[PDB]
Amino acid sequence: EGDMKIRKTDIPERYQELRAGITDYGNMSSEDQELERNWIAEKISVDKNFDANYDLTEFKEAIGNAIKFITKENLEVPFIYAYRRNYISSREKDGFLLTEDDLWDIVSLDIEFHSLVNKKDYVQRFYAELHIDDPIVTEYFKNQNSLQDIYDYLEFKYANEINEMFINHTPLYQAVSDIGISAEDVGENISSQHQIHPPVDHPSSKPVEVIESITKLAIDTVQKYYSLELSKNTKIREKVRSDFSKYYLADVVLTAKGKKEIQKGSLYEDIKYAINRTPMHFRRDPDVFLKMVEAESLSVKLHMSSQAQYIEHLFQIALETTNTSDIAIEWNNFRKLAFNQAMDKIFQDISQEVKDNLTKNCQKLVAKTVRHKFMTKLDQAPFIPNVRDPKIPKILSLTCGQGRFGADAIIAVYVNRKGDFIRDYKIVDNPFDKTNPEKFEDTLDNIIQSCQPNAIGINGPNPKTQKFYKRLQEVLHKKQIVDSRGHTIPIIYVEDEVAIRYQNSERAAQEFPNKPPLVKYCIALARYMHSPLLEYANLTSEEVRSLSIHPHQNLLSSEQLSWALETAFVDIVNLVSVEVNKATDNNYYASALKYISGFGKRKAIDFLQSLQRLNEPLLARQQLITHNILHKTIFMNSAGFLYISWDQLDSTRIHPEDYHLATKVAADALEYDPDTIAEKEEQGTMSEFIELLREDPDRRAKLESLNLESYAEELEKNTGLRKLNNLNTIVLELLDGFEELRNDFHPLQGDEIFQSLTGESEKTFFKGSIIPVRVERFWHNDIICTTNSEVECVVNAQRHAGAQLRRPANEIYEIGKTYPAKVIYIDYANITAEVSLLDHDVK
Repeated sequence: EGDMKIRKTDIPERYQELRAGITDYGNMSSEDQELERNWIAEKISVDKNFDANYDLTEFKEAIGNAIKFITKENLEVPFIYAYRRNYISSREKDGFLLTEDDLWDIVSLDIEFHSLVNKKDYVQRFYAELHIDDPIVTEYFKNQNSLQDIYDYLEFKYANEINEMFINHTPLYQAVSDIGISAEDVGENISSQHQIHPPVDHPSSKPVEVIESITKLAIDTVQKYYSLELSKNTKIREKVRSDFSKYYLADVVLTAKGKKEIQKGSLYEDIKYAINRTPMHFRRDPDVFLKMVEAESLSVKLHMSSQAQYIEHLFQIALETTNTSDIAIEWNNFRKLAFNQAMDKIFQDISQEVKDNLTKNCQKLVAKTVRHKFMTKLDQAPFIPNVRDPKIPKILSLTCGQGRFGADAIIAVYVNRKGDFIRDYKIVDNPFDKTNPEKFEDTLDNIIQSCQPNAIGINGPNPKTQKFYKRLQEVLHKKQIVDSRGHTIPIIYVEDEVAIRYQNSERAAQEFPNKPPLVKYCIALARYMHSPLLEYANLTSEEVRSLSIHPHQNLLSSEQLSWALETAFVDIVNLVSVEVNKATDNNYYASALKYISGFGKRKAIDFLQSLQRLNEPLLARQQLITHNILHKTIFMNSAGFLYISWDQLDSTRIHPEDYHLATKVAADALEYDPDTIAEKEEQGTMSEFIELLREDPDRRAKLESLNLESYAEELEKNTGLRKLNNLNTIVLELLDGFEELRNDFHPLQGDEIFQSLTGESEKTFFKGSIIPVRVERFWHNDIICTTNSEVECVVNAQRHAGAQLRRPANEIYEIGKTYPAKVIYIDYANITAEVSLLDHDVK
């Protein structure tokens, strides 16, 4: 029972899921909070690339503002970006703005900072429990990844003392002493680089002798445990750390099978022997590193700029017998060996640390690009035909299946404006039937007259789908089926990456128990044209993670991928909004609910359930509180993303807290006297101004004439609020509540069509590539052939070395043989390319 705690708690669901591993989230010290504002500010300034002169004060203040909004006020990114833009951007035009990417970044870093503080507090509380006064560690929590090292140090040095802390809650060493310098002192030596503790040599006895006072099975052990003790010193490890994380390089080493895979043909023809690099190179191309990691499942070695020399150099700074006696020499050899063993070990650890941390760093860049690639998918407004009369289209979606025009039949589905499946069709007439061709025409026609669709969508497995498409246009023209404008109804290819997932899905078997796969496939296509957002939003987790979004996406950890996707969803889902009433009555449509700011997978259910008990439709937004449905904050996060189609302002992107402001702009737009306005205002009848502005036939001209720059200034000058952006989106909404703000729908065009039906990667069949082509039909002089991927390629009558030796081209080449040739024009739209077979273009 953790779900009741989430359903009840008045906090955004996503925040509860993030802070789940964080003890005492609220109570944080002052200092820690102070450091966090500055630390996050750093993590962002980077990508902003500011001038060395640039004064960061206003920028860091904006970061502070963002952190207040997230961590104390529990507002989510969408709310901050929609209704608080002026508190996270620079006052002066074009200074800085925290983009939405940035705000999600800030969320992540905050959680991360709290975790760190938890670990720090945990260790420091752990140390107080050892009632031991260790000078190293006490200095540590005064003066200042490193946490793990001190902790490891306590578990080593005070082992017994801790072994006893737990029970409570639930002579060889002389030789070490004879070395003339303690492990701790070496640490303190390095922080000064001068060597304030010179080692003292043994007074008389040699190394070997102090041993005899009790063979090689006893000299090894001492050296091993002294090596061990030396490698745990925090000061030393600290030194090596960081000097390594900046002055390191990358060495890639091939393996047994790693030398066969390459062959200069794979995409590693430029990292197969990469040696000696820098953090910059991977700053520039962070994918490069991940590639390596895929290839390895070669390997990846991180070396230092000069390791052999650095270690050698360490002796010049510390452990250095200036004395010329034999004894010092002997003692010194022991020390050098012990030291090298220890230092190798340290390097083996820090290499691994810096590698781990570089890996995570590249993963971070890739999560980002993945989120945008996916976001551009989500950010497609419903396809609208002609554009001159925005109207949601009735859809007829067709598929040519495997494309056997005399065996697979043509499948058609009809979907209406509301998105409803009305019926399906099985056209059995062969479109390219010799006698008669018209049979397949009148039936396609009948179906179009019975349905009157406004758009046609198609797609299929192979290039036969093309032939189908050409045909459909010829039928649309021969039969003269136009719109309102008189233009032939548009046919568009429709991204089908989701339809593929729906036809073989449980969600499909339940929705349509007795329709066949290809029908489920076309119903999808239609549904995609109506709302690409909702298609993605209706896949299962498995299904959403299985889309091919970015080639390097499989390089992310599940957590990172889950994150990239979810934030993209929240962004577009709140941009478009949700009709309460429409979600509470349509489960497909209520699928977008779980991503609205404040809500999650669990809150969405509970919310819909509250609405169903009401047994009547929701009227004003305000009723969300009166009826005891949402609490203060969850109501604040979600108020302006939940609308009621049509208190008239509940159908705009204007947030409730700004209503009283909205009515104030209307009164001034119309130029009402201040006496009249104040009068209505005392009464509490300001809303009336909205009606008066709605009636006025000149309404647009009066809004557009308000100077928002002048206006926001006066507002702030009187109330201490920054609402410029707010007023701006208000006026836009008063002109027209909830306009479509997604980018246009993007129908597959040329290269994408090609890439769809052919399945040929753009990096696999490109302009100027050599592709083996199998002659097929000849021509007076042109040679028609095909490739191995079902693409019809025409070799020009003048590109096959026919007119170079005169005489027909038939006699030269063999029907069906294969010949290497270089492609030269590709007609992506018509799945064909003109290719040249000349020796000069094959060499």
